[PDB]
Amino acid sequence: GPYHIKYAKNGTHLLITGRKGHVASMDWRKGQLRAELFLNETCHSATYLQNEQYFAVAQKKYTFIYDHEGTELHRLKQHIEARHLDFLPYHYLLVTAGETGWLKYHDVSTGQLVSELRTKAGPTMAMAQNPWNAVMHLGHSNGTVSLWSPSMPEPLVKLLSARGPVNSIAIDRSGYYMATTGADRSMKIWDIRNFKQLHSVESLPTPGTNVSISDTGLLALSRGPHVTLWKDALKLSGDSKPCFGSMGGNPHRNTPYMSHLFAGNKVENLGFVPFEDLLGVGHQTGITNLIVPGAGEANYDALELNPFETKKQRQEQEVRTLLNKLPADTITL
Amino acid sequence: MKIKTIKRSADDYVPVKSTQESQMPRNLNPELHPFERAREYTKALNATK
Amino acid sequence: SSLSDQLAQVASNNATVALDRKRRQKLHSASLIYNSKTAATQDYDFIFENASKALEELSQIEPKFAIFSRTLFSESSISLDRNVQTKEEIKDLDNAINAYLLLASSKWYLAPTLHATEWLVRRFQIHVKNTEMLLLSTLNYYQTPVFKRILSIIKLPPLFNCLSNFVRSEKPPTALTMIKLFNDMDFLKLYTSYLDQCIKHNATYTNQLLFTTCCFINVVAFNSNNDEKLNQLVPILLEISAKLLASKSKDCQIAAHTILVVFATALPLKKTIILAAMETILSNLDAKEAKHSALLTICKLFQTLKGQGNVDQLPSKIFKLFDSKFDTVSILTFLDKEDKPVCDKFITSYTRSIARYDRSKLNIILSLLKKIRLERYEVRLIITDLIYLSEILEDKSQLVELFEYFISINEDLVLKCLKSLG
Amino acid sequence: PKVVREAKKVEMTEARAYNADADTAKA
Amino acid sequence: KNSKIFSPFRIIGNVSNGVPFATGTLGSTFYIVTCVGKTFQIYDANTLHLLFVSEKETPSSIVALSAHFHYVYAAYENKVGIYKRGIEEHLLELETDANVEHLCIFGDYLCASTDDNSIFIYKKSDPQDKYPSEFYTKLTVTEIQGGEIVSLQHLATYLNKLTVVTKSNVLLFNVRTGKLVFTSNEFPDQITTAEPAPVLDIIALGTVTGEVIMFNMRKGKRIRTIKIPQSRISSLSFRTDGSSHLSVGTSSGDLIFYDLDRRSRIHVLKNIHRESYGGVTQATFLNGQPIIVTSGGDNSLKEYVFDPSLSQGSGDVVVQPPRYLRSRGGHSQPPSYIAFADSQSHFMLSASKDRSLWSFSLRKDAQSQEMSQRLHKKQDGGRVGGSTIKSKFPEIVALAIENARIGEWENIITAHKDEKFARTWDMRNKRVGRWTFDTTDDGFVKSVAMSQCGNFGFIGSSNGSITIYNMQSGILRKKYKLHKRAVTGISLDGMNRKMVSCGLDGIVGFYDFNKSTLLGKLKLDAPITAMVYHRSSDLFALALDDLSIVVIDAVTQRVVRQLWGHSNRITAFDFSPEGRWIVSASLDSTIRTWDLPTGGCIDGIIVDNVATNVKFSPNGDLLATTHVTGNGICIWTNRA
Amino acid sequence: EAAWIDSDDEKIKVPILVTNKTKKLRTSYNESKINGVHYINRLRSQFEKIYPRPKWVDDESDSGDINALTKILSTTYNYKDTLSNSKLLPPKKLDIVRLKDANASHPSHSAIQSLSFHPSKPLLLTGGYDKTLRIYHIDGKTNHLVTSLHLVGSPIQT
RNA sequence: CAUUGGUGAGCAGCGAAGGAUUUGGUGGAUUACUAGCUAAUAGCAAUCUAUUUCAAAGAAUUCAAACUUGGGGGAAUGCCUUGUUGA
Repeated sequence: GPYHIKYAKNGTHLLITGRKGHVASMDWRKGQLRAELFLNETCHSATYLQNEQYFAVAQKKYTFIYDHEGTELHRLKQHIEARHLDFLPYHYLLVTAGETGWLKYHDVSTGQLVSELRTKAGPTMAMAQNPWNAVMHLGHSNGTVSLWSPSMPEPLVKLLSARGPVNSIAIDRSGYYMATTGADRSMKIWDIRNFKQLHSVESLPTPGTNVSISDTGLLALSRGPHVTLWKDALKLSGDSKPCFGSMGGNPHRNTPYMSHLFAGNKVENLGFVPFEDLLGVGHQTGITNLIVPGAGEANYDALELNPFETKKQRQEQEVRTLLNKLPADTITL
Repeated sequence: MKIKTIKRSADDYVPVKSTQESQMPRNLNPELHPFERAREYTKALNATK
Repeated sequence: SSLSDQLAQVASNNATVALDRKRRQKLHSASLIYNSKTAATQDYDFIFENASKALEELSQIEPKFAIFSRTLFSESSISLDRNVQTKEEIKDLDNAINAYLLLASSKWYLAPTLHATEWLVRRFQIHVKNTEMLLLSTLNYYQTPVFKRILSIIKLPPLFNCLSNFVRSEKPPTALTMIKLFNDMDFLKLYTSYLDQCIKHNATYTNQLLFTTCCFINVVAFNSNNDEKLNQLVPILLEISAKLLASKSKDCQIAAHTILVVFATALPLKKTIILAAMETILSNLDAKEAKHSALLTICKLFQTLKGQGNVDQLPSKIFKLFDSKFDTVSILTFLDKEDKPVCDKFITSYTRSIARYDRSKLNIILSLLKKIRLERYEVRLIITDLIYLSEILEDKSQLVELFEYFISINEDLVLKCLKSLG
Repeated sequence: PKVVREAKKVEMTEARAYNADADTAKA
Repeated sequence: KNSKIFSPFRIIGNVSNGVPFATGTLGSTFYIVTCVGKTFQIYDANTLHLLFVSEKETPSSIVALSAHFHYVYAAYENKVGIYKRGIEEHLLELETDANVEHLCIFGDYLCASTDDNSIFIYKKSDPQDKYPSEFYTKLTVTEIQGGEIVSLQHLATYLNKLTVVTKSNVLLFNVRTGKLVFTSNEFPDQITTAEPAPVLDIIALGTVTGEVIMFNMRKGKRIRTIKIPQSRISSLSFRTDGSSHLSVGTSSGDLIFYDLDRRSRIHVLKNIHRESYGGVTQATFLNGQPIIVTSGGDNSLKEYVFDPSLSQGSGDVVVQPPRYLRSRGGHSQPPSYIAFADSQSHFMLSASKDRSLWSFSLRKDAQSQEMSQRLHKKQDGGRVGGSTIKSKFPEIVALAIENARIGEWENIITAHKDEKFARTWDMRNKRVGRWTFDTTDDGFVKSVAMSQCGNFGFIGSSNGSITIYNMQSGILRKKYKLHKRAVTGISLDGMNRKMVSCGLDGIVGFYDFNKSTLLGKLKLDAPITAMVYHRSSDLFALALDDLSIVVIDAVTQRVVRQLWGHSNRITAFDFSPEGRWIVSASLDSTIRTWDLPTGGCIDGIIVDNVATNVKFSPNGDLLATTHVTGNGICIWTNRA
Repeated sequence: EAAWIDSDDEKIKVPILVTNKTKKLRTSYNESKINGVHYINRLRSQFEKIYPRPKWVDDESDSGDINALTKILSTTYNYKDTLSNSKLLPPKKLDIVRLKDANASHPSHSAIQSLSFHPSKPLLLTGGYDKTLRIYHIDGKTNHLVTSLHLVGSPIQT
């Protein structure tokens, strides 16, 4: 440990990467282990590519692409000291950021570096993709959030959302809200279409390590061993501001929706299971899924993502998604 | 208290008969189908090619 | 624990979820009537239609099957799924299934039972979830082809590990391997619980008792040399015998007689346990066939007793209970038959009981002694008590008729008792 | 094969306990 | 009685003296508090690792132990101490000479029952105070009210009621008002144990004749009766894991488990603890767990666990029998011999009258282990002769250890009582060796020694012959025959050149080991009893029967120092590592330190119990001694 | 119907909101002090939430019979009759212990051709082709030699 | 004649209610023993979260930031630097 967890887009597979280098890919529902690597190395994060067949692991200095059975396919010599990984499913681009302060977009299909951008703000502390428009949000040690596209050498937007390093960034499915946490014990909910700050929970009991937003819109926050959830937090109304306790049962104040305490563990990362009422939590001793009623999207669309997807539907879906890959330069605000 | 969670009937999604096709649920949510303009442009470009 | 071991537990829990098509093909293929290729093509409506007709045929044989038509074989059960059910509902479903397997236990020879149970196997996946109950109810049909089909589609629980060899095998499991299942102490507790449920429900039938008896009897023989393991069997199987004796069914009582008799020969027990056994044997003794087997059982147990008090008189309550169920005339007939089993010790205890408690049968003592030859010491004990009777009880024509009988046969031993006593 | 008897690892689980401090009361 | 060179440090090898241990919960974790003579020790239930030991030894032996969260209450004589992390926080002194017997703490009330049927109630000065200190009132149970108090218990959901359990019957006292709320009906049999059930209003009572009663206090009526004829209940405990189980401990050393729902016996654990030492003094189910912790007077603490049922259905019926999980222990009787295993002070070797040899660790108690007596297969191939029923080797009179060849072959020799051969052990394997050394002259083994190189083992017979074996191959190599009486000491210098022997005939023989020649012979006035050879200085001291210690220089074969002052036999003595002091113990209940350069006694001690062994650590930091009473080893710190 | 009543519990009045653990007892947010009778009933309910009430406590109580055999099994733990009282030895199990060898004290120089115990005294006689009649006092622990008699040129076949 | 080659048939000798070989699981050690959780000068351990919010403090022209590249030759279009044009 500690263990970083990343579920597949359709929620059928779980990818786990321990810090000391234990990487495993498994179908958690049927308990089948697709691959298990015991790399004697420091692994920071891993992500699935277009589907469960391939996944990427950010090791000590280089990122490696692996096969379904765990066979190494490529060593990405260009990506150096990557600490965060993200995959744009519609563009087939793999994104990395780390201690070099360099944002690199890599096309998995053709295997050519689409673009490498210099952030100029030192090491990158957080990363989150805007699923609506595929714009990457990076937090830095100066406390700003920068929006990036592969086709612009300079950031599209710069947002000052903290007085210290931004620990984590979360963006909702609709790409309308953003939630950022900083080392200054503050959580800020943003309106990224109009770039207006909505809420600012100025003082938290301890700095919030991670934030995640579900399909339904639940806001998840982790503070060391604690995991706290809020419902309807992402709204323009002032009453929707998160609070930890209602003062004398005031109806307007928005108390936590759910809470859970991992007694002796520091939470590593949070991931909502895509189409289930579950929240995955990676921690020092392993992984735990918390039952969160109302967390996930009840109604999925089979054309885009299908949890009951067969191999024949998979290899057909792989080609048509590859035929209509969106060009990288299409990415705009 | 009142607890309810997303609950999938496997028979509604995985047919019992081996000869039956699999059900394909459809949700026309825009949030589930991003890049409507970009995707159609590429399909237009592929059709032209 | 390695990650694979933890993932293995996850797979077992989600065995019947039917996540994808390959899982559906495996789960839906399992059948008791059809081969795998044909089974996967079928539909629940096709399966349910046939099962409904089968339940009607079973209903004609036995009205009790008509109840499940409202609950398990309803048209609304077609759209019922267990994975989507809450825990209270699943427990509640299992009780209904377990009750059905009890009723179906005795009709497996009939063809319709195989069709009706196909619905539960396909709809409710009893072969995966309720696997122990299904195996137990069909254990005595092990030579039948139906048991072979069950083994093919079932995953054996840990306690049924010996049957793993015969899963998908041409030869049916041998009768010798059933001793091995019952040899285990954990399995005996499980079978005891199942057999207890049948007795509570009066669902027991002769074929069940016979197979149950042979396995229990053979388990003693296999452990005869190991006295320590025999001791661990006593709490279990004698507790079973008590339950069988309590049952009003005579066939259950006769099985208890068989089980008790083998134990007494296999392992010597306290006379207190033997006397308690009579109290249970005689308390619920009403059937004539049970009455006949009980008397042979009672005679045999006293034969096993080999300690001081071997031939002492029965307790007051015990003797009164025995006489009511076996009047003096019946035992005289029991001794009269030339093929009587060895019962001298019981008659010696019975004879001393008469003198202590009922003087009027003192004439019967004379008839009893002529019919059966008692051993040298046993006659000495009877003489000793009758000598006390003369000192205490008034002299009687029958009482002197007993002494003169001992005068006629072995006069000298009569003097030795008198010399030692007065 | 005879029945397999493994001794599985056991790790303690937290349990709720009644606190006797609520019983005391002052007039 | 106070030494200027030595000060007590702690006791080694003792886990419990037989007083019922106390269990307390901190969060989800549990800990066990066990009594050890005048001190108590706290173990972690998960690992049975020692956590804390009482800072100071109580003036009198502890009688009761109760633990609630961080605080631990220990009762001794007429005083009740309150301890936190082993350090006393407050001492409650009762105002009557009657000694405390039983102790109960519920909420802000502390109840202490003296042997004169008087119950003292102490209350918290403030509601938020951590522990009770203020004296509230005194409640006395008269003979008319009930018999001798068996135990004090508090049932849940009872406001200010104390359930006093007496031999005759049970009583309900309201501590706040000090009035008798309720008196139970008299019981025909004497009550010996009480335990509150996890159910409401019901307390399990154990009688002297194998009867357990589920007495209901609210209804004041019997609910159930378990019968265990010809047995005495010593402990009771309920399973709170969701299974209605009841564990009944007995003075016979057996632990029975009942299924209350099914009215059946799950299993019986036979002879878990010795009947001679009180059997099962305490057996408690850990709250909400399937683990049960058992203790007894045999200096042992064990844990048993119930595994999940193997049947997928009817798990209630198919109950796995309890399995041994972990335990800690020590000698059941005082150690007879001790020795330091290594140059550093890590491990000590101990042997006791209970026919068991132990390796005790000073640095951590968990490392302490018992050396196996499993015998190796004979090299020749013949069947080894012995009783099929397995028995431990006889008591160990002597022991010799070296570490030159540890891990290569046997490196310990031991002598047994009334036995004509010496057994070898292996410290690395912690198991009895594969060689046995015989005297070859029909005499018992009286002395054992080993060369520094670790190759030779010397055996001294009661008939006066010294046989020399090779440790690697166990082949007899040499036999020296000078003494006509028993040889009570053998030693060889570090150089493996000059060998020295002593015997009851009073002569001291000097041999050249390599040349096998008699260098010289020295006669002393009285029979010699023991020998200690200091290899660095080539000096060895001899304990004579005239109550003297005679120091001799092997190089010159002359007496250099003679020590006088002991009033009785010298049980043991040892050299200091620097070779400058000798510490000796005698039957007159004294330990004296002697300064060899000046040849005079510089320090003196008076031990309550005669010290049977004395041993310096090779470092010199510690001095270890064993006493005629007590199962442990007293460790002293060398202030010099 | 409780056998006893305590009046102090009716008069006692306790605050709930002081300690955190007691806070869950409140039926409503407005109430802050309750008498002992209501306080106890709330504690009992909370106690049940921690320890659910089992079957054996409530529905069951102890307060020719068919169940005689079951009762005696519960009472008795050892089901095999003690062999000390019985005079007849068990069929297949022999309780036999070895003692010290008789000839250990004074060994014989040939095979033991015949043995004989003295009818009354505790003596054992040995003989062989060594032509010696050795008598031992068999006690089971020492077995010392009472006497010997060498018969020159007289082998002892019996 | 020799096998320090295999496979067997048997003695002498050893020899206490049997002996020999292999193996699954768990427990204790493998560093030297000061107890669990939290928002931690104290609470909790049955948690509170119906006081948990306010106030105070807190923003370097460092407005710098790949110390992180296998070698040789280039780099249309990109990217970096420098100037330049028009707003």
